[PDB]
Amino acid sequence: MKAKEIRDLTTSEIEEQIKSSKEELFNLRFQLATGQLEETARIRTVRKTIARLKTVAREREIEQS
Amino acid sequence: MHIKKGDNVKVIAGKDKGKEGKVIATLPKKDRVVVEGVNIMKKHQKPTQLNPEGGILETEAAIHVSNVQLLDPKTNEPTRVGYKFVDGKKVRIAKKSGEEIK
Amino acid sequence: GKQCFVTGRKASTGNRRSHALNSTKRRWNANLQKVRILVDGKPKKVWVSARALKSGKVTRV
Amino acid sequence: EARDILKRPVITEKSSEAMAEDKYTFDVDTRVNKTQVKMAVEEIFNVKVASVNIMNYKPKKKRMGRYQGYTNKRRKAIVTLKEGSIDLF
RNA sequence: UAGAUAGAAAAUAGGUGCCCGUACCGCAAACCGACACAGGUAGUCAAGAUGAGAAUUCUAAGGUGAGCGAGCGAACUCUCGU
RNA sequence: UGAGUAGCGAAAGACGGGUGAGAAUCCCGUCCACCGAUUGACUAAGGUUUCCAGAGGAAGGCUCGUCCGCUCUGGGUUAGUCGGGUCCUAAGCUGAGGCCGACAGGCGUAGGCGAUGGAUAACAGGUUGAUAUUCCUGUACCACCUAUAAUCGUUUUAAUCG
RNA sequence: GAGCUGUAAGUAAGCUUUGAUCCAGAGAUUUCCGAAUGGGGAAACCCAGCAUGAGUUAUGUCAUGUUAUCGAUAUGUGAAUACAUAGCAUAUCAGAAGGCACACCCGGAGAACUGAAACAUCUUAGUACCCGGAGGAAGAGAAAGAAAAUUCGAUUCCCUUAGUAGCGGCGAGCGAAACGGGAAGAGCCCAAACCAACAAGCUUGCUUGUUGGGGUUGUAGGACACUCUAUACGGAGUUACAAAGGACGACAUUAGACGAAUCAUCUGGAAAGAUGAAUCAAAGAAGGUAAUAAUCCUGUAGUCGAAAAUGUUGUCUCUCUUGAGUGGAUCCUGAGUACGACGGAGCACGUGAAAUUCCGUCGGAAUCUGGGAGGACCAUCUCCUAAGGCUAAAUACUCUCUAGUGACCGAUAGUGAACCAGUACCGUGAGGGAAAGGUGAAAAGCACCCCGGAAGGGGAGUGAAAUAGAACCUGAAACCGUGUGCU
Ligand SMILES: [Mg+2]
Ligand SMILES: [Mg+2]
Ligand SMILES: [Mg+2]
Ligand SMILES: [Mg+2]
Ligand SMILES: [Mg+2]
Ligand SMILES: [Mg+2]
Ligand SMILES: [Mg+2]
Ligand SMILES: [Mg+2]
Ligand SMILES: [Mg+2]
Ligand SMILES: [Mg+2]
Ligand SMILES: [Mg+2]
Ligand SMILES: [Mg+2]
Ligand SMILES: [Mg+2]
Ligand SMILES: [Mg+2]
Ligand SMILES: [Mg+2]
Ligand SMILES: [Mg+2]
Ligand SMILES: [Mg+2]
Ligand SMILES: [Mg+2]
Ligand SMILES: [Mg+2]
Ligand SMILES: [Mg+2]
Ligand SMILES: [Mg+2]
Ligand SMILES: [Mg+2]
Ligand SMILES: [Mg+2]
Ligand SMILES: [Mg+2]
Ligand SMILES: [Mg+2]
Ligand SMILES: [Mg+2]
Ligand SMILES: [Mg+2]
Repeated sequence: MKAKEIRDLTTSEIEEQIKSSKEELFNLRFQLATGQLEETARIRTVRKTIARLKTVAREREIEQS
Repeated sequence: MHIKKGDNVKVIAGKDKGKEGKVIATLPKKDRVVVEGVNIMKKHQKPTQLNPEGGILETEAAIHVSNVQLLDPKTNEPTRVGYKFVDGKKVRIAKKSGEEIK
Repeated sequence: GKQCFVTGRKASTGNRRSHALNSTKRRWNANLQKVRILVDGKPKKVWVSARALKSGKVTRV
Repeated sequence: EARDILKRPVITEKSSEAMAEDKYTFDVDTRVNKTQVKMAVEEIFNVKVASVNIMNYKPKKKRMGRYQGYTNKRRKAIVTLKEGSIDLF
């Protein structure tokens, strides 16, 4: 998810999105070990989204202070 | 590189000097480009390789960007490239004619 | 790490000279004497040189 | 942190034999304790864990070309389930 | 005992119990001696016949045939018997 | 060069059957021999994957090699109770304040740290190619928690903690 | 501005003109150890308290924050011991710590081999080493100066003076300064007299302590008395001279953009070469491109550009602030100081005739009719005005950055290190410390066939070349073979 879309999400929405995205990553990691994952590039995309989600959230907290 | 993929360029240097062809691909880091029908190389291919058939394969190999020269649209002759900003946008201009290359 | 509280007088280094002018490093120490004096309005025992004590510059408690 | 605690599943001959006995082997974070692993497995897989046995593996030297180096240290947890089952696949 | 404070519990049932080490060699080809080196390396266990005995000779449990061989059976050197 | 010379590091092997491009040297079998207060079984140091399976034969192996502590690939170490820590202390070390000393720093009190000693609850059997008082089975023990508690107490207390 | 997912190939899955990768400015995140700081510890680990939160029937478990020491400032308690002082407890602090640039500076402490053809004074040398404190520079600095002119006017640094004057077992050797020529320049603030306020001793005498004002010197100056001048008019400033700010502009740095002019032929694998004919130049620096290119590419001259951050600077703003005379009655002008003796040290100067200046010990002035210096000392004369501070520049150095340069090296050289090097290796440790570059223009890196278990090779093919086939440019000698003419 691009930062612009993430910026639209409310703090609560971001928090929930991070959790859901983290779960997706865990599933992907388990699939890869079992050899069930073909789309390897998916893993990277999820990671950067979670990083973005975290970045946008951090900006808000700094802004509040 | 002044030369871009899909340009029609004359070869001004090498064995293939005096041949005009489209640019199939460009390698920015090596400053080399591939032009159709230029610098054809015969490569030994194993049938042991993933491709079932094994034989000598003829494909174009990269040539230095300096060796190729863009062709002026008006004259169909080798021209250098000049850049002129139009409506805040840089446009490729042939030195020979002064027309837009593309 | 021993010096007069009042003057800051401390040991110095120099040479001990023989008649043949042979030299050996030596020290001159201050005549420091431990005396009770008033420090920060409270009686305290500190090392003070006799020179400082002379003329009652330093009160002794 | 449950997703962070359990890094990946472990599939080996000895692991597969354990699975028949209802023991599931996982690679976990080196810092985590066995109790953390128990809670983590229970949350993710919604199963009841009978016990967790944990081991540490030392870094093993691996050579490629002239380059000499060690593999990452591993902490492996074997989790026995009293109730329920985990499907890794 | 000084102190502290309404609660304490024989039992019974249910539950909770972390980290580190754990492979393998370890009188040795894996340790200390540059070596797959006749050297050094704490401790524990240690059967039978013989015997005072953990000596001695031959065996047990268990391990081992030693990481160059084949000939010939001179001098000479070493080790050994008369 | 010396030179195809010195050496190839204490020892008993023989044969048959395998394997393989190749076998005195690898595997298996029989016989023979050697150790046996030990060449056996543990185990602390120390080493650190040398452990197991499959594969290989360049190099390493004082010969050879189909083999290996070698090379490649994938595996293997499971603890409330075992050893150490969440216990204790010795020598020693360190040391708030403190004492001393050109500087750096030295010494030292309280207090810490520190096993080679003290305290301290699990045993038998089974199981893998590679782990076992760790897994499994059976049968235990210890500490703590929650609940229900025979009984006991119920504010100078007299149950209880200390 | 079209590719991209480092080296690092390759495979896979993807990303990107709805602007990837990439480049610069700013920001977020930033495990654990380490001053390492909750405690401990064999660094990168273990074990806790407290608060709050998560989870659990509950315990176990987990998360976040916080908890060292010393110093300073407060606050509250407070021993022997009446008062209160230790002491103790709590709170706050961008307080300190530790690191480094193997350089420069200042200071503490301080060798020896060596030289003297021995060696003790002396020399090496106040060097190396060690330790402390720094700063971007440091240190020094506005005359108790240098001198002897018609004097000069803080300090530092350069030239020169001069290998002079001197010092010296008068040996070895050590070695100025002033003047003169230059670089660079900047001056200042206190203490005291005195005045005002406050507090204490309560003569409640006016004597102390504190604050503010005042005042700052050799032409003696100041207080004091008196007379003009001025309330920031002016003047000055954060580099000293007092100390924070704001606004705007300019320039610079940290990405970039544009940027002139060549074709043909011959040889060749390839042209930049040769040959012929042209062209540009504020650009004929340089590198690359299939051989040697001003005109092919990257550039070069020239010109242009910054959202943001930083630095420098200018102008306002802001802040601060009276400046001068005359008088000679009284007062003030840095004391255990100067200075002396003794023992040392430092001065180019080795105790000497030893001025000048510091230290330890001990003794110990004067007060403007004062005091210090002019190389013992005295007189005279002359020049200064100690015992309190601050101060830019000219100077030193280079871990580093940016742009460049070399009658510097070219793989046994140049760094130890052109390469996965402070590595491999060696050592208990401190520490010592290597070797090792080159296919080709392009990987076109030898399909296929044959012998062989493989290795290796013979063909075939790629290529200008394989006698360029992988540490693959060239390929010397030693040394090892095979054949042969003569012997
Ligand atoms: Mg364990
Ligand atoms: Mg074992
Ligand atoms: Mg012994
Ligand atoms: Mg015997
Ligand atoms: Mg011989
Ligand atoms: Mg012989
Ligand atoms: Mg022999
Ligand atoms: Mg042998
Ligand atoms: Mg061999
Ligand atoms: Mg083995
Ligand atoms: Mg201390
Ligand atoms: Mg001590
Ligand atoms: Mg013990
Ligand atoms: Mg075993
Ligand atoms: Mg952009
Ligand atoms: Mg700590
Ligand atoms: Mg001499
Ligand atoms: Mg001599
Ligand atoms: Mg200075
Ligand atoms: Mg100032
Ligand atoms: Mg150009
Ligand atoms: Mg041409
Ligand atoms: Mg004297
Ligand atoms: Mg004179
Ligand atoms: Mg070199
Ligand atoms: Mg060379
Ligand atoms: Mg070298």
